[PDB]
Amino acid sequence: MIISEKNRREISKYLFQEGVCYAKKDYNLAKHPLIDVPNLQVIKLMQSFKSKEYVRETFAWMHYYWYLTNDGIEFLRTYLNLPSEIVPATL
Amino acid sequence: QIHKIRITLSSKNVKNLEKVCADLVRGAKDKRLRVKGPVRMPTKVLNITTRKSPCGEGTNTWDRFELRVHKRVIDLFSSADVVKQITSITIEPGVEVEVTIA
Amino acid sequence: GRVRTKTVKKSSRQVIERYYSKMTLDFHTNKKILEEVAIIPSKRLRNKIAGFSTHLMKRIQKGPVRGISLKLQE
Amino acid sequence: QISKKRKFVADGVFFAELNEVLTRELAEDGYSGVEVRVTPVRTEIIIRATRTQNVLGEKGRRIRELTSVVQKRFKFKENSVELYAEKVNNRGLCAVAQAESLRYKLLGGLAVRRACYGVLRFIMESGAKGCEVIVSGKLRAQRAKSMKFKDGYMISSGQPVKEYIDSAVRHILMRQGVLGIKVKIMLDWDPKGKQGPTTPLPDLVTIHSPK
Amino acid sequence: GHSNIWNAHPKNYGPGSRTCRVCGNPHAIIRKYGLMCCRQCFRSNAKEIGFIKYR
Amino acid sequence: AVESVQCFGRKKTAVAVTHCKRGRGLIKINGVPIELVQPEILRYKAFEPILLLGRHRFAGVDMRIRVKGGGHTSQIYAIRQSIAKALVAFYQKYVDEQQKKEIKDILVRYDRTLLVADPRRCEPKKFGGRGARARFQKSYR
Amino acid sequence: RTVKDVSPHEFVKAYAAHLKRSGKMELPEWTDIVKTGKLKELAPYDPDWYYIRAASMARKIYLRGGLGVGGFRRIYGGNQRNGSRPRHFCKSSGSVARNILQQLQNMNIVDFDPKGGRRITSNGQRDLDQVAGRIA
Amino acid sequence: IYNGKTFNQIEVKPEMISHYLAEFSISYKPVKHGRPGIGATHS
RNA sequence: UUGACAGACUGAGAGCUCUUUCUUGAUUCUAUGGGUGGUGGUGCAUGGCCGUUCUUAGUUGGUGGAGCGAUUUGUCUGGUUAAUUCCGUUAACGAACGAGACCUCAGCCUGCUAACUAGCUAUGCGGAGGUAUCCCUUCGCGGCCAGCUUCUUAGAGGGACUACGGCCUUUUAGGCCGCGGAAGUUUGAGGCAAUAACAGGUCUGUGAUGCCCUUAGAUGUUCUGGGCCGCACGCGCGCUACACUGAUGUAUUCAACGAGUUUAUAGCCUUGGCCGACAGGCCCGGGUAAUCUUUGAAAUUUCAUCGUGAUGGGGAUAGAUCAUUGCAAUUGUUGGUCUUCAACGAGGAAUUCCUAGUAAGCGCGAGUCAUCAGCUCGCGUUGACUACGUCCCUGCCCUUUGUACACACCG
Ligand SMILES: [K+]
Ligand SMILES: [K+]
Ligand SMILES: [K+]
Ligand SMILES: [K+]
Ligand SMILES: [K+]
Ligand SMILES: [K+]
Ligand SMILES: [K+]
Ligand SMILES: [K+]
Ligand SMILES: [Mg+2]
Ligand SMILES: [Mg+2]
Ligand SMILES: [Mg+2]
Ligand SMILES: [Mg+2]
Ligand SMILES: [Mg+2]
Ligand SMILES: [Mg+2]
Ligand SMILES: [Mg+2]
Ligand SMILES: [Mg+2]
Ligand SMILES: [Mg+2]
Ligand SMILES: [Mg+2]
Ligand SMILES: [Mg+2]
Ligand SMILES: [Mg+2]
Ligand SMILES: [Mg+2]
Ligand SMILES: [Mg+2]
Ligand SMILES: [Mg+2]
Ligand SMILES: [Zn+2]
Repeated sequence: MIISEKNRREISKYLFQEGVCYAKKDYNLAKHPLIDVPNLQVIKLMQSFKSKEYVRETFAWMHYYWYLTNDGIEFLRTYLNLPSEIVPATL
Repeated sequence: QIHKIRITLSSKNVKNLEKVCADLVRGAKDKRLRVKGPVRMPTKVLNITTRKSPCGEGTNTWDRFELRVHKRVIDLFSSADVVKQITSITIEPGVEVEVTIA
Repeated sequence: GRVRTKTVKKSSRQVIERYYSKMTLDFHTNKKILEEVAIIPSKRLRNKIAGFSTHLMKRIQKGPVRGISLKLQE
Repeated sequence: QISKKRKFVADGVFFAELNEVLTRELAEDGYSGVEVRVTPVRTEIIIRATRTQNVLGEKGRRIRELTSVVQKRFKFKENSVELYAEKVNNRGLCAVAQAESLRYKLLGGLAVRRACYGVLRFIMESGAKGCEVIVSGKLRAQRAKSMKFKDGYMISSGQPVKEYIDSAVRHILMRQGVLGIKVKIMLDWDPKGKQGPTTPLPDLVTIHSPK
Repeated sequence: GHSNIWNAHPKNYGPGSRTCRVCGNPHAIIRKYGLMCCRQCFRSNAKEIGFIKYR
Repeated sequence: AVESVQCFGRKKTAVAVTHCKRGRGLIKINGVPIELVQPEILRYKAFEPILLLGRHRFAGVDMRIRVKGGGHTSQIYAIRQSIAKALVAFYQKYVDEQQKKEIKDILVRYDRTLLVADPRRCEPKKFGGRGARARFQKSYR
Repeated sequence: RTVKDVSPHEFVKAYAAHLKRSGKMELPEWTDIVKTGKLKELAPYDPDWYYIRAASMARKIYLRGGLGVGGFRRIYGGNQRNGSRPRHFCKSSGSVARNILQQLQNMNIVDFDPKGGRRITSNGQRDLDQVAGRIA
Repeated sequence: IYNGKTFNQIEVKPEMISHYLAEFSISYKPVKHGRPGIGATHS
């Protein structure tokens, strides 16, 4: 899916800073409740991350639940150019 | 430094609500405070009647689902600090306690 | 109809067997005795057992009753 | 500022949704159930499982992730909802745990009869008055059939069922279709109430021994 | 599709503006007390929600 | 010390309470004389407790009756029951027990409902029909 | 002797006659053309229906002192036939009630209750009581 | 005027003012009844 | 590789596409695998759920007894019960399910606890009437130091056990009648509800699901429009009637179960005031609720008109016109005003439900709901006739007996 660079940066930043993220299955929602990006782009970016094992996806009662993995943490650290010391708030 | 403190207790379990009301009343009495109540409001019976079948086949049978909400009112004539101390006692789950003035 | 089930009959028989000394021919005193000397989950069951025990005591006063073994009678 | 009716209904809906979310997330980890306790400016959620090591993870990373995602999804105030993992006492007396164990055994290729008999024996050796396990679906053939395993006491009618019977239902996704597993465990009277109902059966009369 | 066309039809009311919060189906929604669950999902989750059958 | 009693009559959902106290013998319902009670046809039921005991026995008590709930017939029945019970109680508590027993026997010999409430109530309706027992019309073809 | 001690029908007739004789009422021009409610099929049979309605409304206000226009619409409503569909309750005309209340207020029989609605004045109590007393 | 399948042709006349364009483009074909089929009677 | 001004194209301020050429920057495009979605097929591949067999009383081990065995006894001649409920008889003895017990609602408590979000009583003041001071009747307002809980609410308990009396019955289990009692059909009504089954329904409730189909010119998704409602006809559940035990117009006055807001000028229930014939509109406000809507129905009661005339019964059909909901009302959304005034005069063969606060009549609340109830789920008001028996019809349970049936007589 075509995603603006700023939107992808914001999504990745939020995911790494928090380590978890949810999303209601609403493709046409204007903005994600926690992220300024539209809901569809957040859902599809998380699906892309899950497809290559960067995140774990759980679905229940029309909602998504994404949890970052070690490979996902490494990818986000490399891509965001953050120092190795900084880690997701969950740890 | 005396005020009519209003305490409203709501719960789905009669036993826990009654025990909490009794504990609050005994705590207020132990401090020589004036207690009015507990006043039992009429029970609220939420009712939902839905068809048993997940489809349209068979005899139309219905499930009567009720959720009962019990509410109690207690009035104490004392200051805010003493009522706050009294309400600090342990409260079992399922009982909601709200404290207000008048 | 009003036919006492197996539970009521067995409870009345055992209670009379074990506490014949304190039994009376009055239903209310019998139900108080049952409350004292037995654990009955329901008040209705306690009342039924007390009534059948009173009936059994009335029968026993006349003479022997099959299924009840009283030490004094034997 | 909503009415009491809507408040209680929302509380029930939140409990149901949280239970479903935990069941979906903690399937393999084992999830007997959850309990929600509400306190002034603090809500406590306790997770019951047979394997709390998996639920917590290493240094509580998994439980922290669950707490964060629950707080974000349910709009809870930060540092206001916290999760706890507790051991389930007598897991053999929990219908959900036994159903999950049977699901795991069946998914591993174990024969249905052997797994069901083992579950029944484990339940009975755990102090259960009785138990019943039903397996339904396509077993050994394209024609669906039901398998019933039973031992001990069991009641099915009246009010005491709601307290003396613990039951669960689970689906197993096999290669050729879904398998339906039902676990029904009859508890035993417990004066303390920890391991069973604190009420005797309606038709149980006990006579104290005379002096 | 075009932003002004894709999903542009108003959905402020009617069965198409509401769905089951559990399964997302738009049919047989129980709106009483704010449950917003379809009758099947509600009948499945009634015990957890706190609804009891007395008669 | 005031000399008064308060007895209630019941019929379906109708509840009537009679306030009986020492007085000149007036009977009023909701501030209206008992002679104007509606419907006019049920005035006989309303007056039955008085027509059996005669007006003289009511000559020393003031009766004020408040009624609520139910319908037009149930309210009348509850009112008459309350009047009977209130008079019986007043005679029991402030008059010789012998006269109280006499009036109670006179009232009971005519109709037992004058002092004992009728326990009949509406039966809840069951799904599958419009009424408690009536079921929907069945068709086979 | 007060209104409570007389039959409502006889008192209504007497008070309607008294109100008509008073001459202080100003009947609207549409009294002879309007029905008393949407649920009615025909206009009132009695040419003096306005005075009778005013007397009944005054008696109601005398008994209870917090009634408004909607309350009187409910009081004088009833079943509405719908042809081949079942009947349901229907409210009565509100303009008639408002006009009658205003006219009664103009005569000092009722005034505005502080809590809302209308309340009987002392003059109204005296007038109704005298009318009831003269009925005998 | 589209009727769901085709654009029906009309010319606006003075007598049609204050009417909807739907009123002059019938969306259904008027029914002409053929002989009843199997299962019409014996119900 | 995206987006887009203008013109054309288009149902269309869809750059959808074309002409004209600007912007953007590896996020995509092309191809191969692999996915994803599908109210797509398969309920005769399935899970779960529900209905039915089946509202009846029925069902199964262990150890013993019988049989070569399938099987059988237990689980029964009899009496009794709503009951495989009991008493008993007994090659059976002990048990486990169903039934009962259980739990919810209703019916009694002048006995307990407690009520300014419920009331009563007396008092103080005030209005009205009566002899008008004092007295009597009726209304309105305050007393958190006036009293109290009969009336209302809801917690704990009590209460019925056929307890007692007369008969019948095996000195049993039990049954009929009767005083008393709130209650003597299991007090009434429900919820729950066994073993074994159906190729009964549901893949169109489910991010339940196997396999098959499709997967970009899509069976995915979205937008516009239409249809699901189309009308020679047949059938099912219903609403309105055929009238005077009535219709209409006045006057009159008695419920219960319930439901209600994002406060934004304001969203839900809406009081009060004003405007209007109605439908509706405007303005102050109350209620997240025993606090406000809620001071909360009709049938009915009461007095007049009508007068046996398809008539002032009936309200189908249709014309004109006015409002409200909605983005949109045409194929009338619904609701008002005037006008039109069809069949129908009690309904053939057939056929449904029902035994007491029941049937029937009467209305009310909720679900669906922006707007629409002749439907369903509940609620109350008025309130009956007949029977309290039987196996004739239609079926069900048990026993005996016949069978060439076992897909089980639709054999
Ligand atoms: K099935
Ligand atoms: K055997
Ligand atoms: K499928
Ligand atoms: K659905
Ligand atoms: K027969
Ligand atoms: K039988
Ligand atoms: K033969
Ligand atoms: K045979
Ligand atoms: Mg049982
Ligand atoms: Mg039962
Ligand atoms: Mg589709
Ligand atoms: Mg099937
Ligand atoms: Mg054997
Ligand atoms: Mg056998
Ligand atoms: Mg009381
Ligand atoms: Mg089939
Ligand atoms: Mg259709
Ligand atoms: Mg039907
Ligand atoms: Mg009323
Ligand atoms: Mg006519
Ligand atoms: Mg007519
Ligand atoms: Mg419609
Ligand atoms: Mg429908
Ligand atoms: Zn659902």
